[PDB]
Amino acid sequence: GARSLLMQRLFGSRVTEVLAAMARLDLADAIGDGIADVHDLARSCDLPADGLHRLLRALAGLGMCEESEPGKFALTASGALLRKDHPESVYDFARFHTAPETTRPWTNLEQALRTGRPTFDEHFGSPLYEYMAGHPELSARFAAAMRGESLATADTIAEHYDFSPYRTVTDVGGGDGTLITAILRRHPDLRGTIFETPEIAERAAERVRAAGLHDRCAVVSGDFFDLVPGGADLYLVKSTLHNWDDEHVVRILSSCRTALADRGRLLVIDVVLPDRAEPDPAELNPYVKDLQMLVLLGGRERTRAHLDRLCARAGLVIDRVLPLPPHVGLSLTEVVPAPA
Amino acid sequence: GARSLLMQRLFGSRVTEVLAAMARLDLADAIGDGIADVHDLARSCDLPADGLHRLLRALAGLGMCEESEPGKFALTASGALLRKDHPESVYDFARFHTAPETTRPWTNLEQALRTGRPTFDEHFGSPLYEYMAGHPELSARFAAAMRGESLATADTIAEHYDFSPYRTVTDVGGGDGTLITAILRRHPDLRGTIFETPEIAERAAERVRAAGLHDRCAVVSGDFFDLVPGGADLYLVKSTLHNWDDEHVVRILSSCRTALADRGRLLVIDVVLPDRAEPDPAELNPYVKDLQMLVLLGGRERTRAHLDRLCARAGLVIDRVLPLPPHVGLSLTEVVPAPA
Ligand SMILES: Nc1ncnc2c1ncn2[C@@H]1O[C@H](CSCC[C@H](N)C(=O)O)[C@@H](O)[C@H]1O
Ligand SMILES: Nc1ncnc2c1ncn2[C@@H]1O[C@H](CSCC[C@H](N)C(=O)O)[C@@H](O)[C@H]1O
Repeated sequence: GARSLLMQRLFGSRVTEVLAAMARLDLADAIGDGIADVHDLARSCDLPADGLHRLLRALAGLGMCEESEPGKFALTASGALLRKDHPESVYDFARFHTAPETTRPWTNLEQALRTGRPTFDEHFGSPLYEYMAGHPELSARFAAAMRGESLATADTIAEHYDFSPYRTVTDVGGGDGTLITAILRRHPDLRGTIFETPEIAERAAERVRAAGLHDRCAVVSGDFFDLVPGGADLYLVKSTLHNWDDEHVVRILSSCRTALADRGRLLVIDVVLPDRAEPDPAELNPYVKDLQMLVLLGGRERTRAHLDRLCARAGLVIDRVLPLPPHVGLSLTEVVPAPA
Repeated sequence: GARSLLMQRLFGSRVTEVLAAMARLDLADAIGDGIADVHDLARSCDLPADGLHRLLRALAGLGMCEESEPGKFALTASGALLRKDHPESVYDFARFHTAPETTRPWTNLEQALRTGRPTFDEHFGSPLYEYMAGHPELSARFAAAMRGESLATADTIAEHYDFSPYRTVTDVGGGDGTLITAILRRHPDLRGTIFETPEIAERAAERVRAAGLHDRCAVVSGDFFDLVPGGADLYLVKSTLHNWDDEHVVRILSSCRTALADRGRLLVIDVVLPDRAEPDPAELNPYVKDLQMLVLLGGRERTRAHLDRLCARAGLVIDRVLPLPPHVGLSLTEVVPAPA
């Protein structure tokens, strides 16, 4: 009901703290595939039996564990995803989004709404990507966090978009190559390029080699404000434009239009907000993502009209917006050069 | 699904921050019964139009508002409950549970689980009730917060428990008298007493007079560690025992047994945890309540077996546990003196 929903929302931060503790204490990996005794687990994470038992009971109450017998715990499917070693692990995603770096800025949300610029810079002393360039461990966590988030998109995009017409695809800000890898796996003849910062490009190059795609997927580093590597039939930009304000987005789309030339297409893979806000079944709430982009980066999520206008300016026109399965929350916006 | 549920939980703290902003900026009261333009609302709370629009869109995405047309907002039933002036308002509940006093202790959850004692004392310099005795404004907020929480119980208890056999009912730690008022309203011949701290007793006395129950509801102040006023047929103790550790609970139940004498009954109105933890449909998660009691007070929620043992010790026996409608989350534990 109306009261239950409100009460749920209000206790959200306490629920997050319970999940944060599970992740920080690596309890998912400690439990693993079996039934674990709380007394055995207590001598793994430096908590006493009583304290750990109360935390595990909360995690069972939140659908992350099962208490088969008093003091005996197994993971649910949800709990399994917080294992470091799970094939679709969101452990790094969980650690990143519960780290002081991503949560402290939210304590100052009203200031971000008042100033219209991020509170991250005030707390940590530089813009997020400048900061991560100086903190390799956070940069590594971020790369693995974005891999975890992008799995839902990577596992669905090729069944919702026809990649067969293209010889070459370049992923602009393509992270560790999670998205392009998934596309290349389904198209053996297709050639890929990941365009990233020098720091993340190191991660992508290792991922491409480890995945055995080095023969037909290359990695190139630079600044998408400077240029996007030319020559490709298709360009992807996923979860990238929402990191930047309108003028910075135009500059990225400007670099993209130069690379598109005559027979180049751009696929913007991002939240497409409705003109009228309403509840959304996406695994991550798109309006919470919007405010995340504000406090961390001074970015935002955008409507089709808002993006259509930013395209228009870049000498680009939104051709067509294609949906993904509703749990994903992202859409595929096809962008081509404007008649002019 | 399993991934969607986990993603939901992880973004809980950001959802809480969105609701906290709505409450702090009094946006619910600003919107009220009508459709409000974001530009008009912007000149009420010292946020610019763009910033406020993004917050309201998030609140619409979380089911608190409706965006009927771009920039035009009305409350949902859920949003209406954050109005100060709503007859079943949880505004004070929302402000209390998003205040630094109740949230900062959660940043140190692991320490509370390790030490087994509250982190509130470390942050704010004294036990919670000692602190609130020195902070009248927080004490007032707390009284109104507990009223908001107790509405679900107050509105159902008399239809799930027969109060007709009793001439007199005493509410031990009865807050502002929300629970006893609801019971007395349905039993015109019934006489009530609220037993509270001197500070909260002032609130209860005013509430009883305002409600026109002064003729058959009295307020008496003291310390339930010292005694509980005698002479009553029935004693209630709601959301009180969970505030205290096992030995402090025994001392409260000891005071209760003295007051019960020969023909006295005790009704413990509290979460009754299952032996095996599992998901719960209650408006407030009982395991999150358990950890709230730890970090704030060094208290806990308890199973029937755990309470049965604390009763046994107090010279009391749990007679019978009666359920409330599932959204409430509390049960009615009938406690009588032990044969001995
Ligand atoms: N100036 C710049 N030039 C190129 N890449 C940049 C950049 N500033 C940020 N980036 C990259 O932009 C990415 C945005 S995060 C999205 C990563 C990936 N597309 C995914 O969806 O999982 C980061 O990996 C970051 O390294
Ligand atoms: N030593 C003490 N003696 C009496 N009351 C006390 C006390 N310590 C705390 N309390 C009271 O115990 C109450 C617990 S909160 C629960 C209030 C009410 N029964 C409800 O459910 O809404 C507070 O109102 C607080 O003032």
